[PDB]
Amino acid sequence: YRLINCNTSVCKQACPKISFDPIPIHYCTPAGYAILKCNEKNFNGTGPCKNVS
Amino acid sequence: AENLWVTVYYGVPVWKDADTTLFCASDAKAHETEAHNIWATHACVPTDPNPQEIYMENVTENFNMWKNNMVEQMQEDIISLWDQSLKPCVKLTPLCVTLSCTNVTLTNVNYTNNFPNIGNITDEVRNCSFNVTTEIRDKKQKVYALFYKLDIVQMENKNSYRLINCNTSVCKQACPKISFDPIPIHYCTPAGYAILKCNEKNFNGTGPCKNVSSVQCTHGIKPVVSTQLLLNGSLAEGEIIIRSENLTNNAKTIIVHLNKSVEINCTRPSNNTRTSVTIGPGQVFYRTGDIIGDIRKAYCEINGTKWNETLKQVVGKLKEHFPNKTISFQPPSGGDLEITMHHFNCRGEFFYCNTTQLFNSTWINSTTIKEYNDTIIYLPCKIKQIINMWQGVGQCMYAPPIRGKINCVSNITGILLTRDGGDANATNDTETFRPGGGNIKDNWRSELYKYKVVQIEPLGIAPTKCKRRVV
Amino acid sequence: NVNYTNNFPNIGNITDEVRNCSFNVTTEIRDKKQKVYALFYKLDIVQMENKNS
Amino acid sequence: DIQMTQSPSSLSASVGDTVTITCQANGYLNWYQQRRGKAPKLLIYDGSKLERGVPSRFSGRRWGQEYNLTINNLQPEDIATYFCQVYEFVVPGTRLDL
Amino acid sequence: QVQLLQSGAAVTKPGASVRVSCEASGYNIRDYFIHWWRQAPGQGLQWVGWINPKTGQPNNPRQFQGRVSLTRHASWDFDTYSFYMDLKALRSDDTAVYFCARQRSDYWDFDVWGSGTQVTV
Amino acid sequence: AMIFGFLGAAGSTMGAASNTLTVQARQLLSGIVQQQSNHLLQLTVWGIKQLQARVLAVERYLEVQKFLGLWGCSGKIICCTAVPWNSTWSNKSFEQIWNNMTWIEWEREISNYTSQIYDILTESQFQQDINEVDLL
Amino acid sequence: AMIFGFLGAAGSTMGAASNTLTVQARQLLSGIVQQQSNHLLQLTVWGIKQLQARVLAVERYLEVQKFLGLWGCSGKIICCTAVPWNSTWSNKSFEQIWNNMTWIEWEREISNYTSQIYDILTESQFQQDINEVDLL
Ligand SMILES: *[C@@H]1O[C@H](CO)[C@@H](O[C@@H]2O[C@H](CO)[C@@H](O[C@@H]3O[C@H](CO[C@H]4O[C@H](CO[C@H]5O[C@H](CO)[C@@H](O)[C@H](O)[C@@H]5O)[C@@H](O)[C@H](O[C@H]5O[C@H](CO)[C@@H](O)[C@H](O)[C@@H]5O)[C@@H]4O)[C@@H](O)[C@H](O[C@H]4O[C@H](CO)[C@@H](O)[C@H](O)[C@@H]4O[C@H]4O[C@H](CO)[C@@H](O)[C@H](O)[C@@H]4O[C@H]4O[C@H](CO)[C@@H](O)[C@H](O)[C@@H]4O)[C@@H]3O)[C@H](O)[C@H]2NC(C)=O)[C@H](O)[C@H]1NC(C)=O
Ligand SMILES: *[C@@H]1O[C@H](CO)[C@@H](O[C@@H]2O[C@H](CO)[C@@H](O[C@@H]3O[C@H](CO[C@H]4O[C@H](CO[C@H]5O[C@H](CO)[C@@H](O)[C@H](O)[C@@H]5O)[C@@H](O)[C@H](O[C@H]5O[C@H](CO)[C@@H](O)[C@H](O)[C@@H]5O)[C@@H]4O)[C@@H](O)[C@H](O[C@H]4O[C@H](CO)[C@@H](O)[C@H](O)[C@@H]4O)[C@@H]3O)[C@H](O)[C@H]2NC(C)=O)[C@H](O)[C@H]1NC(C)=O
Ligand SMILES: *[C@@H]1O[C@H](CO)[C@@H](O[C@@H]2O[C@H](CO)[C@@H](O[C@@H]3O[C@H](CO[C@H]4O[C@H](CO[C@H]5O[C@H](CO)[C@@H](O)[C@H](O)[C@@H]5O)[C@@H](O)[C@H](O[C@H]5O[C@H](CO)[C@@H](O)[C@H](O)[C@@H]5O)[C@@H]4O)[C@@H](O)[C@H](O[C@H]4O[C@H](CO)[C@@H](O)[C@H](O)[C@@H]4O)[C@@H]3O)[C@H](O)[C@H]2NC(C)=O)[C@H](O)[C@H]1NC(C)=O
Ligand SMILES: *[C@@H]1O[C@H](CO)[C@@H](O[C@@H]2O[C@H](CO)[C@@H](O[C@@H]3O[C@H](CO[C@H]4O[C@H](CO[C@H]5O[C@H](CO)[C@@H](O)[C@H](O)[C@@H]5O)[C@@H](O)[C@H](O[C@H]5O[C@H](CO)[C@@H](O)[C@H](O)[C@@H]5O)[C@@H]4O)[C@@H](O)[C@H](O[C@H]4O[C@H](CO)[C@@H](O)[C@H](O)[C@@H]4O)[C@@H]3O)[C@H](O)[C@H]2NC(C)=O)[C@H](O)[C@H]1NC(C)=O
Ligand SMILES: *[C@@H]1O[C@H](CO)[C@@H](O[C@@H]2O[C@H](CO)[C@@H](O[C@@H]3O[C@H](CO[C@H]4O[C@H](CO)[C@@H](O)[C@H](O)[C@@H]4O)[C@@H](O)[C@H](O[C@H]4O[C@H](CO)[C@@H](O)[C@H](O)[C@@H]4O)[C@@H]3O)[C@H](O)[C@H]2NC(C)=O)[C@H](O)[C@H]1NC(C)=O
Ligand SMILES: *[C@@H]1O[C@H](CO)[C@@H](O[C@@H]2O[C@H](CO)[C@@H](O)[C@H](O)[C@H]2NC(C)=O)[C@H](O)[C@H]1NC(C)=O
Ligand SMILES: *[C@@H]1O[C@H](CO)[C@@H](O[C@@H]2O[C@H](CO)[C@@H](O)[C@H](O)[C@H]2NC(C)=O)[C@H](O)[C@H]1NC(C)=O
Ligand SMILES: *[C@@H]1O[C@H](CO)[C@@H](O[C@@H]2O[C@H](CO)[C@@H](O)[C@H](O)[C@H]2NC(C)=O)[C@H](O)[C@H]1NC(C)=O
Ligand SMILES: *[C@@H]1O[C@H](CO)[C@@H](O)[C@H](O)[C@H]1NC(C)=O
Ligand SMILES: *[C@@H]1O[C@H](CO)[C@@H](O)[C@H](O)[C@H]1NC(C)=O
Ligand SMILES: *[C@@H]1O[C@H](CO)[C@@H](O)[C@H](O)[C@H]1NC(C)=O
Ligand SMILES: *[C@@H]1O[C@H](CO)[C@@H](O)[C@H](O)[C@H]1NC(C)=O
Ligand SMILES: *[C@@H]1O[C@H](CO)[C@@H](O)[C@H](O)[C@H]1NC(C)=O
Ligand SMILES: *[C@@H]1O[C@H](CO)[C@@H](O)[C@H](O)[C@H]1NC(C)=O
Ligand SMILES: *[C@@H]1O[C@H](CO)[C@@H](O)[C@H](O)[C@H]1NC(C)=O
Ligand SMILES: *[C@@H]1O[C@H](CO)[C@@H](O)[C@H](O)[C@H]1NC(C)=O
Ligand SMILES: *[C@@H]1O[C@H](CO)[C@@H](O)[C@H](O)[C@H]1NC(C)=O
Ligand SMILES: *[C@@H]1O[C@H](CO)[C@@H](O)[C@H](O)[C@H]1NC(C)=O
Repeated sequence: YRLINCNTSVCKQACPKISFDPIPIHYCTPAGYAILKCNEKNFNGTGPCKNVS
Repeated sequence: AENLWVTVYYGVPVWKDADTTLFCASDAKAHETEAHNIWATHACVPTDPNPQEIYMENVTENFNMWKNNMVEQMQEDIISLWDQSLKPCVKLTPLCVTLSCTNVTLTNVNYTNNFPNIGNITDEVRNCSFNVTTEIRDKKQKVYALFYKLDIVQMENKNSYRLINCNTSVCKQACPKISFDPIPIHYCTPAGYAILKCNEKNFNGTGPCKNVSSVQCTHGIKPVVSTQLLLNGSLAEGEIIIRSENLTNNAKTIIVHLNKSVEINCTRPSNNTRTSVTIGPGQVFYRTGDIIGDIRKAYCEINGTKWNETLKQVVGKLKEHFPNKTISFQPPSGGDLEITMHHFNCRGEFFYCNTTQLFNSTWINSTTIKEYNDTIIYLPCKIKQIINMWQGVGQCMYAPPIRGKINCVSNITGILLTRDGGDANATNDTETFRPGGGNIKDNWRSELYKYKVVQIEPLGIAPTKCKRRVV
Repeated sequence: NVNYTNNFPNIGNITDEVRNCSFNVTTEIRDKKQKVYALFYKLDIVQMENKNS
Repeated sequence: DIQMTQSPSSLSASVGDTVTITCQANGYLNWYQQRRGKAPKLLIYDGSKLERGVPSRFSGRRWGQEYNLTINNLQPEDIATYFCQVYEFVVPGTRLDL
Repeated sequence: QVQLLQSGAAVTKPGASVRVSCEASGYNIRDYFIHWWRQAPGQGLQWVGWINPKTGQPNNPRQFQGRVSLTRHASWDFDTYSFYMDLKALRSDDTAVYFCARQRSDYWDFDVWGSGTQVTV
Repeated sequence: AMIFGFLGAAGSTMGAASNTLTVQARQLLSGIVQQQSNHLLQLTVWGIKQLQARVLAVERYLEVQKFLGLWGCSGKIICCTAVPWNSTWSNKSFEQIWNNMTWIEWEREISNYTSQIYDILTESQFQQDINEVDLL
Repeated sequence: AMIFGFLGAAGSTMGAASNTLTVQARQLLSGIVQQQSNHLLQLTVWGIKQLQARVLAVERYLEVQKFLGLWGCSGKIICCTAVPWNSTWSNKSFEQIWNNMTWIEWEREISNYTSQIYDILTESQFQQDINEVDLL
């Protein structure tokens, strides 16, 4: 047999101390920019949102 | 008088000589091709649709190339871009093994397919077989490839060869999606700096320029790389200019700049096939499996009459700086292959053309006009795959073969010459100039000779009669 | 050599502080091996087994 | 096209004297001294600048198409042949003796 | 320091060839031209030519055309260089001492010279 | 009379060049360097040269603005001061400056005293604020 | 009376320290960090530290200039305001402040009300502009 990856690319072994737990991330803007949030409960992807914050 | 007070003026038109960081700007039309060009990558900001060039009338500025920092900056960027584009590519360490090469055998008829009878690639390539590693480390396979004799050096035990680079450095294989096409680059300044431009038609490198104008970005500059002749450049406006740091010092290269372009037409008539083997996990090596169909040496076509004229006007300008001496041109006296042969690029195939018919003549006095009819000059050229263009400074590269036939048509805009010294024999009314010299920096002094970076000083102090009103 | 201590101090000599070691390395060609030698300080080499190795 | 000529071929300056040797040159000029069958060494380059290492005894100056090499406080070890050099043109020089 | 080690003297016959070697070790060799000088016995120096160490491009007068061949060999890491000079056809006139010199700046300042190699026929 | 471009009046005398101050002042911080820039894209060879061009364009603007604030000339194209002219920096008369000299020629003439003048200008504005606090 | 260096009057009372304001103010943006810095040279260990030092110097300068603009004190060393002093931030008399305290001691005493005072100063300047638009 052989490992599957050996004809596509080399693979690195994840370092033992590295943790895969997803912890929350907040994406924040610089000063002079802002983020608008749509507060409509039943809002599909597109169109005007009348409850912006 | 007593009525004069210090007044502060903002926005004054004053500048000083300065050095700064110039960023890139390229046209969008050449963009959005997804060809991943080496030089003017996606990082360049879009160029200004409406560039502004302001003529400053009563202004005389001292320009000095050979001391321009725009040239040194462009050298760092050109080398830096070359190295990073090759970083993700595939190393060719497994190919430093023993090669057992033999004469190539081919099957075709192809009776020269055309007028030129330079020769055929047989006796210019070798059929070499060697052992590499399959994707599995502990399995070895025997493969073959066609290598140019310039890329292999025999070590001992005749019929046993090796790649030239294997005792100097490891060479990466140019990634297939990378494009070598030089597209123009505009060098721009940050706000608070400016570029002065000399608009004199007949202006040598140094001295006052009486027709300065102000710009914000240089015109599109191609990073085209060549050794003996500048190609695809910008023609002179007034007439042929002979520019040299000191024409007396023979250690300094002479840059000739043409006002009339001369076409050079280079083609690779052969028909190579690109085949790939696997030399390791995720590593694939592209090689010339076979050359079937047309087999002929690569060549370049020059119109004979045009070169005579372009070589005749130049000696006219040379005779001004060397009044009572006869001018003759001779082929280079030695050096590396990049110096003794015209090196350039075409669709990723790197050529080395002889150019001895172009630079073998003597112009004694021009006593009488000599007339001859039109002829085409055919310059034999060689192809190389192991590429070291930065004088052993950058990363070595291996150029995979290009499928099919190759043709390139480019302009000749200048010549780099090197006068040779002497005491008694050289003073016998004769001056020999040989092509090539200098370095790749001179390939860009010919473009950035008219520019100068300055810093703006918008704060001015003057005496006026206006006094600040105290409360 | 002779070099009769060349000076007042008589601390000793490097002999018994270095070893003469020989090994196989690769030449510029990967599939060719050459035998070379070098002098190493005893602090830089640790014995593994099979004395004199 | 470099024109140069060293008029003094040889001279017999005594010990402790100051002697000047003149060389005309249409370009950059450098000064070398060479012992009997030895490698010349650089004393003055450009006609006025002192090399790092030569004592302050040696000095030269320029005016027009003429340069001077001056050796004040001559020493018995300052006997050699002196060159005025342009890019690739060199004259035989001048020899010192007591 | 900076040093240009030469080779020993050589004795040859008319019509033979010679190989004078100069070795530079203690600086950035690639950034300075190396010139070769010829000094016949009882005469002044003569200029043979310069070689560009970066590219190996030589330059010789009309007198030494087709006879002198200046070449250089560079170490793997460019720490040290070897500069060679070859004379193809020799006569009695070629008896001299050959120096390798290191041009320093645009003044053509040869601050460093080799010891000298006595070539006789 | 026609409007000039950037530095189009560099060769004209002061009397005529001072009518085009807003042309040079309007281009001190804004340029194409602040565009979107069409293997981290901001660590490439020109990803860095653009970043250091943006910081350079800002320090050049703030360097001039720092002095305007100290001298009390913020928000003015031409600002008058209370510092008498010292006839050691230059003793030329009105016609010998505003009708015979260019801004480049003049700034070189007084180049030795700009630093001294800058300190005097700053100190003068300080006295005005001192004299105002203990006056109201 | 002698001229002081940078922060040379940190230990003197306010009445004597306020005569050296231009010494500290003249060194806020300008320094040797903007030199030419004598393997990408701008990515080395000490090429990055110089870069972020240049950005640090700018932000510190703009952090003070932001307030001067809001309060209407642009281009002033000492700027008088229309905000009455509130005897809850501090009730010390003239002699207990300008003849008995250093600027460090004082700014620590009112440290709890600096944020409150900053908001009032901005609001005061806003009212002046409102009262001017509907007065002319
Ligand atoms: C001085 O200046 C002069 C003038 O500027 C320079 O001369 C010019 O140089 C440029 C570039 O070197 C030339 O452009 C190239 O032209 C060739 C040939 O075009 C002909 O063939 C096209 C079809 O190609 C197919 O057949 C040929 C055989 O004929 C075969 O060899 C080839 O592999 C392919 O199989 C025809 O389409 C074309 O007709 C028309 O095509 C366009 C419409 O489609 C039309 O707009 C054109 O005007 C033309 O009229 C013509 O008959 C092109 O093949 C080549 O195309 C490459 O580059 C462009 C971008 O420029 C890109 O969009 C293409 O996709 C292609 O890119 C491939 O190669 C790149 C490496 O070079 C690589 O990076 C790309 O990713 C891509 O490779 C990928 O795909 C291929 C399969 O396509 C795959 O095999 C790869 O593995 C990879 O996955 C250029 O357009 C000029 O022709 C030439 N002008 C003159 C007058 O000579 C001169 O070089 C300068 N000198 C110096 C020293 O600087
Ligand atoms: C390639 O490299 C070569 C080699 O470096 C270089 O050659 C230089 O060429 C320039 C221009 O051709 C030369 O500059 C000129 O020098 C002239 C001579 O200068 C010397 O003599 C001065 C006095 O001469 C007067 O008196 C004599 C008799 O005594 C009389 O014959 C003369 O005609 C003349 O009337 C002397 O003052 C001068 O000393 C100055 O310079 C030195 C060194 O620079 C300095 O150390 C001194 O302190 C002093 O400043 C020197 O000894 C000179 O006449 C000529 O002057 C013209 O220009 C000035 C403005 O600069 C005008 O005011 C004047 O009226 C003249 O019009 C000019 O200065 C230079 O000397 C050459 N260098 C060498 C080493 O030979 C090439 O230029 C290079 N080529 C390129 C393209 O770069
Ligand atoms: C590059 O450098 C050059 C040279 O350094 C520089 O050229 C100067 O440009 C300035 C422009 O700013 C010129 O100054 C202007 O000159 C105008 C013409 O003046 C002459 O003509 C006057 C009468 O003309 C009237 O009538 C004729 C018909 O006869 C008609 O065609 C005209 O249009 C016009 O209606 C005349 O009175 C005047 O005399 C003045 O000058 C002399 C000598 O200098 C002096 O002795 C007098 O006492 C008198 O002052 C002259 O003969 C002129 O109209 C114009 O005036 C307007 O502007 C001034 C600004 O203060 C106002 O006060 C005035 O009321 C007008 O509105 C102005 O004076 C100057 O003459 C040029 N210099 C030369 C040598 O040609 C370029 O500008 C530079 N360019 C750059 C890009 O840097
Ligand atoms: C470190 O800390 C120390 C201590 O905290 C600090 O020392 C203080 O420094 C300040 C300087 O700013 C001193 O204040 C000055 O004091 C000067 C001297 O005042 C005394 O002498 C006066 C008479 O002197 C005259 O006559 C004599 C001959 O007799 C002659 O030599 C003198 O040169 C001078 O001509 C006298 O009138 C004065 O009395 C005052 O003070 C007492 C008590 O404080 C008070 O009761 C009085 O009512 C009167 O106010 C005192 O006895 C003084 O000349 C000087 O005045 C000038 O400046 C003021 C500023 O407002 C002007 O109004 C005035 O017109 C003058 O131009 C000023 O007052 C202070 O005395 C020091 N404190 C101590 C304890 O020594 C250091 O500065 C600190 N250093 C740093 C770097 O932080
Ligand atoms: C990496 O590998 C390359 C290739 O192997 C090395 O470059 C070669 O190095 C060898 C060893 O120095 C050179 O061998 C020399 O050959 C000379 C004759 O060849 C000349 O003529 C041929 C004609 O085709 C040319 O191609 C060639 O370039 C030469 O110009 C010899 O003369 C040299 O000296 C020997 O002979 C003379 C007598 O002639 C004796 O007096 C000497 O003592 C000596 O025995 C020398 O043998 C070879 O020329 C080099 N080739 C190239 C293309 O450079 C690199 O040096 C190597 N790099 C590293 C870091 O190891
Ligand atoms: C280069 O040499 C190789 C041998 O290593 C040739 O490959 C063989 O050629 C023979 C002759 O036609 C065939 O019978 C074999 O099938 C080929 N493959 C192998 C693995 O032996 C190759 O043809 C040669 N190429 C050229 C252009 O001469
Ligand atoms: C290119 O420059 C050359 C000069 O180097 C020009 O040739 C000159 O042309 C004029 C006009 O016919 C003649 O009077 C001169 O005698 C020519 N000079 C020489 C040295 O022959 C040529 O005309 C220019 N060409 C273009 C297109 O501008
Ligand atoms: C460059 O040279 C090639 C060949 O030397 C030229 O190709 C010829 O083009 C004509 C069309 O005008 C054809 O009829 C020929 O058959 C082509 N020759 C070959 C060998 O294919 C090409 O035209 C030249 N380029 C320029 C711009 O003139
Ligand atoms: C979202 O819902 C509204 C309300 O029905 C509708 O008009 C709109 O088309 C919807 N948009 C999409 C993208 O479905
Ligand atoms: C350029 O040309 C001018 C005009 O002849 C001349 O004075 C100057 O010396 C030249 N400069 C150079 C570097 O050749
Ligand atoms: C050239 O090589 C290709 C690839 O092997 C082949 O298909 C073609 O027939 C050959 N001849 C010509 C004229 O293209
Ligand atoms: C002119 O061109 C012909 C070939 O077309 C060439 O033989 C001749 O040498 C050229 N003229 C001169 C003066 O060399
Ligand atoms: C060339 O030399 C002759 C004398 O042989 C002379 O008359 C002529 O002026 C010289 N040419 C120039 C351009 O000086
Ligand atoms: C060509 O060059 C050779 C030397 O390389 C020279 O002897 C000859 O005169 C030149 N001209 C011709 C027509 O061969
Ligand atoms: C040039 O003309 C001559 C006639 O004298 C002729 O013999 C020759 O073949 C012609 N050559 C060319 C290239 O036209
Ligand atoms: C330089 O030497 C000449 C030789 O004649 C002499 O006349 C001149 O005075 C010397 N220059 C000096 C001493 O400055
Ligand atoms: C003018 O400046 C000089 C120093 O440049 C100074 O000595 C002189 O006192 C100043 N004039 C006045 C009136 O202050
Ligand atoms: C003074 O400040 C306190 C809070 O710090 C506030 O409650 C009080 O109202 C202020 N004084 C006046 C007169 O507004």
